[PDB]
Amino acid sequence: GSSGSSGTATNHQGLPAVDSEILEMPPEKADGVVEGIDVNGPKAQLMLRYPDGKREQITLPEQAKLLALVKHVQSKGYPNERFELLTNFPRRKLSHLDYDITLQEAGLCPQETVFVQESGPSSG
Repeated sequence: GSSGSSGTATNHQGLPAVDSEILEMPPEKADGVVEGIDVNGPKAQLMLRYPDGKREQITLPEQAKLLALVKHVQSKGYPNERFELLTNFPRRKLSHLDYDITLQEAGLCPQETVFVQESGPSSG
């Protein structure tokens, strides 16, 4: 038979610190241009697909400047400078090309799937 044990210790300290709660009245805004008035003819159906997991389909003109679609996703909650718009196939990053072009040039006609992706530091 056998047995035994023991132990001990002690301590005590503390000190107050600072902190911040109230913010310095942060800014806030949300608004842009205004488009509409559809035109007579074939429209390009674009399927906006957000990364969050949600999606949204819209209809724009084939003559509509890519920017138009870009602005859409822009007002939706995705700045180009930040996020980049892609297609279904072939994989095309709606940007390099240009915006002054047409939904067609960008290659989003007639119907194409526009996916929203996160862009690095300015393109990359």
